[PDB]
Amino acid sequence: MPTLLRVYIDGPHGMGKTTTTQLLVALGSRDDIVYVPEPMTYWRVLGASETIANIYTTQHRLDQGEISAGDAAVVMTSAQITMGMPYAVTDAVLAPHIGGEAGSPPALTLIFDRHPIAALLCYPAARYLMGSMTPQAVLAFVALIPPTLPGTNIVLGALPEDRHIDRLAKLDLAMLAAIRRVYGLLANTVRYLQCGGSWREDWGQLSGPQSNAGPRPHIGDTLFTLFRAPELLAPNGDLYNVFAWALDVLAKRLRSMHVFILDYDQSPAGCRDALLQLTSGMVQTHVTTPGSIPTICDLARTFAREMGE
Amino acid sequence: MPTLLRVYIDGPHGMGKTTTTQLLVALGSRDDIVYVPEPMTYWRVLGASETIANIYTTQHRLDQGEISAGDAAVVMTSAQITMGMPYAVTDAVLAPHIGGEAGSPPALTLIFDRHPIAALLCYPAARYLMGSMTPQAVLAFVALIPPTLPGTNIVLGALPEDRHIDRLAKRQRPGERLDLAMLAAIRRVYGLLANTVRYLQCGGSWREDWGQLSGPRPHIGDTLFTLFRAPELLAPNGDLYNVFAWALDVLAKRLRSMHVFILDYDQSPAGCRDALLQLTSGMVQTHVTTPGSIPTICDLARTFAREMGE
Amino acid sequence: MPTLLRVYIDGPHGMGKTTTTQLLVALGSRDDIVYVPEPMTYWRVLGASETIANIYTTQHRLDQGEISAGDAAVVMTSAQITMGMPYAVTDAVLAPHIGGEAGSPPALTLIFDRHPIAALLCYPAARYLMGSMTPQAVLAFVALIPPTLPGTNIVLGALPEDRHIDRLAKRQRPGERLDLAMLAAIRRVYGLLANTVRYLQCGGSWREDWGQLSGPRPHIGDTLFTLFRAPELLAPNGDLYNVFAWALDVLAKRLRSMHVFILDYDQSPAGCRDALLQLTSGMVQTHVTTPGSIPTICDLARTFAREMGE
Amino acid sequence: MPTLLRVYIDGPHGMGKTTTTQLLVALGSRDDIVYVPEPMTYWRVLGASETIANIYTTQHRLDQGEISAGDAAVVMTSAQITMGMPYAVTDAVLAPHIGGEAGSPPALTLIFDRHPIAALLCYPAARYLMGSMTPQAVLAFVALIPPTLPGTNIVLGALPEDRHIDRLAKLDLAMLAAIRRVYGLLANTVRYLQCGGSWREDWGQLSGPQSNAGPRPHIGDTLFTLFRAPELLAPNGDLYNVFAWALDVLAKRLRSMHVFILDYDQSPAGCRDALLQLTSGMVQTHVTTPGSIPTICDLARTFAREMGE
Ligand SMILES: Cc1c(C[C@@]2(C)C(=O)NC(=O)N[C@H]2CO)[nH]c(=O)[nH]c1=O
Ligand SMILES: Cc1c(C[C@@]2(C)C(=O)NC(=O)N[C@H]2CO)[nH]c(=O)[nH]c1=O
Ligand SMILES: Cc1c(C[C@@]2(C)C(=O)NC(=O)N[C@H]2CO)[nH]c(=O)[nH]c1=O
Ligand SMILES: Cc1c(C[C@@]2(C)C(=O)NC(=O)N[C@H]2CO)[nH]c(=O)[nH]c1=O
Repeated sequence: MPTLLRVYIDGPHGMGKTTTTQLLVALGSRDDIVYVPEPMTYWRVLGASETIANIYTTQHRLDQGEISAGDAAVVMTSAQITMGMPYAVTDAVLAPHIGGEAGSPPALTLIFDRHPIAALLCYPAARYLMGSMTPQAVLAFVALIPPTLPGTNIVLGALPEDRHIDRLAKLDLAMLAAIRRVYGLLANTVRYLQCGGSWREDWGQLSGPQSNAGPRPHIGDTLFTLFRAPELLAPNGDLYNVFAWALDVLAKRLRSMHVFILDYDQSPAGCRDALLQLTSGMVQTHVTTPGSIPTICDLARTFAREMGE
Repeated sequence: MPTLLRVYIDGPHGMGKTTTTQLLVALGSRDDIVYVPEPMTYWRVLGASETIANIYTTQHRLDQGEISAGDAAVVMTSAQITMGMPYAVTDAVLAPHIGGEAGSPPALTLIFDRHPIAALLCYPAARYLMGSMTPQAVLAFVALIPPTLPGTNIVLGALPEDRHIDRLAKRQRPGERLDLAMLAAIRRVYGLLANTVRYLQCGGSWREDWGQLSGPRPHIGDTLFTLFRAPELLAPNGDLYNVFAWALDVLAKRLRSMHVFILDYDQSPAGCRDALLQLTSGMVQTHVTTPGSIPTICDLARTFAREMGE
Repeated sequence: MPTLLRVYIDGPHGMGKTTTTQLLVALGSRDDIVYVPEPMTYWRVLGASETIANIYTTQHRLDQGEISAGDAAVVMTSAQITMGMPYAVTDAVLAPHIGGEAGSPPALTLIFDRHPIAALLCYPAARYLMGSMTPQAVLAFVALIPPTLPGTNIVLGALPEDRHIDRLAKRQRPGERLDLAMLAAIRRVYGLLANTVRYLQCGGSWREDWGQLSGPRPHIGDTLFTLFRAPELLAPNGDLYNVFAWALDVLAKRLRSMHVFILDYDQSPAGCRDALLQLTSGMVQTHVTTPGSIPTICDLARTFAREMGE
Repeated sequence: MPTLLRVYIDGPHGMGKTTTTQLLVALGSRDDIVYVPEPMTYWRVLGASETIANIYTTQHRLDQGEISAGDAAVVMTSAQITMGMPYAVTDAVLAPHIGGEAGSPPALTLIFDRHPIAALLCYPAARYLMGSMTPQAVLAFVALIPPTLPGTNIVLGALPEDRHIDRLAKLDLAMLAAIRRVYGLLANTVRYLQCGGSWREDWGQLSGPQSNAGPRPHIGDTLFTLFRAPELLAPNGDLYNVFAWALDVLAKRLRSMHVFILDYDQSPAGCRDALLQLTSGMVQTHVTTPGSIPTICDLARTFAREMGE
């Protein structure tokens, strides 16, 4: 069978991800690499009207004291469903075509602009740090993350805050800090779990980044520490089982992924060549049937056409 | 490896004289049959404050013209995320323990109070019919329905509308409003769900029959697919956008492999208990992956009950 | 046009405490439910002399080595032509009156004692497992199964083997021999029938899975298709001849559209009566083609009963 | 949609049918006309061993007094199942591809060597006249005749008995008489039914050929008169309902067919040109889907390859 390489570029916005991906796609041939872009059309028109403007207005409202936290949470939560639709439906129809892992060329390389966890975990968690989402809602999205398909290669970004801020300024600094923290925690969470970390075993250590390198991080530097809020705990100090189960799901989903860090503090061509090198050691997978390749290509192109602008 | 029998009691609420959870308690006294009751504590306290009350209030305010359709949709979409949480979390931890089918008694019989599709498909669809949810939000929830595992036995109820209205009027839950439009909506969605599984099991191809909506198995007009002919999902030339067509493909794939059993609720609680148990004879059983899969499930069910069921 | 509900009681014989026809008589006292009983008169007199006796004698003689396998096959094939006649004739005159489906009470509920597949598929297949029929004759009968019309509801029974043996030992019919090998054979065929409908309704493609016989749905090894891997149907290179592959395509097409309901017979006649009626709630109903289709059916059933049922 | 022409050549053996059909097929192009031949391989090897030799031996046995009538009937009946298998399975898989009637060129013409009624009605009835089959068994086969697909054109043959006998002799004369009578009755039965004949209305007229031309025949000259045997009647003189229903099926199945008579008392080329002319006024049908034509061709060719020698 032919082999497939799926790469999800993710992490905080404004680091140079779209440019980098586009430069990568440009090097290859027409048919050996397809790009599933940002589904901006879905977020502005197809799924709802101006979902991103709606999200930023709500935050300002709450920040301003124009609305309550409960109201902000209802909006963010409802908006996140719209936000993650494209990522989720794409994963669901892609799923049946993915076979077992092969080994770190591929007949087809699929580069995605973000992964379902961006919408079902990362933004929700960042909004929770911003006060516009409750931890329970975050765990509700966590519980819906689809089973992690084999060969799930995720590329996160590293960019100095000053360089990031400098760049991002053509401005919610809090949201930028919250999103960077969440993605930093996410990288440690993968390492922690692949280094044999058990959140249940280390829960009590809570009180008061490298995704595939370095020593086992402390649970305090992973995503689990966001979920020790009073709302989730009982009168005895510990967390409720529903939420503890959500944490298990989180552990199961992140556990099998292969995450890589891409230094964006370089020129566009440098980033592209850094990403290229990073793809060498990524896990590829076989496809279920002979006709999977063509179908995956058509699926990606149709997504780009209909949803990416 | 031992065998497991999963039975999800579902359908429009308020059909039996006793609740699904009360019926469940009656059956969960054999040692070979454990239940996963309604997570009421989560809906009223844990996940948020009085979520069922919020839902019915919101619908009522929409109907009275006090709030906009978009305002209701935001509340209802967010409310459904909270409502399905326990089901989604239950499915995800139980999934790895479910093996392949066995054939046509089982070591353990797990009986649930609803399946993830009620909070991810059925309730949202009903709210779409009530004007309180967008069809795009409904397909977004459909896109997140967990893969259908082997041995997914779903019991839906049969009950004449007037008897349903009557029986529902006697158990008005905390914050619930007796709404005949919603009862019609929810009963229709479940009837369409039943027809859809049949349609799909009999060869039905939604893409091939789509044209029949605008001009042996049920007609596509009598399945859940008719609901998604909504104008919000169509491009200027009337074609369904591909995003939504993919959600329908997912819907088709998730439903087709489910085994639907119809329970006649027009009888007494005792009768509904016998009936249900009789129905188990034609249900599909699966094998469990590990030797210690029985106990994990039992504890899951016990812990769930203890914590979320009162 | 009024609606009709057809219910075919089938499965391995000797499961309920009362016969299928006796149960039928009990239900045929409402004016909205007519029955088509067992055509015993045809089998013992009309069509030929004591056909059931001939069958069991023949099997017994085969087992004792008094007659050849080919001699038994000739008798058994001819005997099955006679056994299914009434069912085939019933289907063909009733067919033109059956219209398309209605949806998920009916004007008339027609309850039959067996469906053409028992005499055209199930019994012959069992006899193939008993060495008294060739697999080619079984596929020849399968090739003549009338097209499956809409609303084909088939009730099959569930009953633990020892209880089945016990209950069957108390009603030994005229000329019948209590054969445990045949009971195993017939019970297996019906279990495989049930699995086959499921297999097919869930996506199953016999041609695509055929390779698995020699090296979510039931494995093809647990469906009726495994029976036809018999060496008599294969060419020198192991491929199934096309004649037979076409018979399997027909089998696939006839079964897939049937709706199977499992009835637990491990209870009393009264219980089996309630159960059956409860089961009607999830059965598929159809419309009739003409306004005078109700009466024709009633008279058919009445005339049938009167003449062939004692 | 493309149109299809199905023609079933049938009638008594030895009239010049195979030759005629072969000459017909020869005139057309490769792909516009396919021939579904006699499935001799199935009858001699695939379905059973020497089914025809077995049938002729049994008749001789009974004629000789070596076996009883009951024994002969069990054999003939069992043999007929084998005999009609190929015709029946072919009709069953062909069925889904046949659309509604069009009008008396076609994209594809299918010429069959016999129709299911040969095995499910005609031979059984002829064996009943020969005493080797019971009338009840005959009606059991009649009850299994598949629904008559639209565009069912059947061509029967006409040949003087002396010419037929002369020809057939390189010898069961009784069987030849019985088969000719049965096919003669069959032609009248179609005419009778298409002229508004009702067997139930005329049953009492019993006591003591043109298929698409002439006046309404008397029931006494149709197939219904074979079924007034004592075995089928009750003590009150009339027939039993089971059998009466079988007669209805017979009436329903034959009613919609379009039967033609082909004079075989001519030279091979004459027969071919007579058959050609006869196909001009035959009913064609549409096919359900675009790909039906190719599939029907493959089905016919595969039948010819595997079953016709
Ligand atoms: C993915 C995602 C984003 C991220 C997006 C949608 C956002 O903020 N703005 C935009 O221009 N594109 C992306 C940034 O790369 N934002 C959000 O609120 N929820 C989400 O789920
Ligand atoms: C499952 C479900 C219900 C069903 C529930 C939560 C309902 O409304 N009221 C109640 O107290 N318990 C159940 C009835 O079976 N309702 C709803 O709005 N969305 C859902 O997703
Ligand atoms: C239907 C059927 C039966 C079933 C019957 C005829 C059986 O064997 N004995 C009896 O007296 N009535 C039925 C039992 O339900 N048996 C058989 O050999 N071939 C068939 O085709
Ligand atoms: C079709 C048929 C025949 C007819 C056939 C099979 C026969 O007799 N001999 C043979 O050489 N080919 C045919 C004659 O055209 N004979 C029979 O006994 N039963 C049947 O059903």
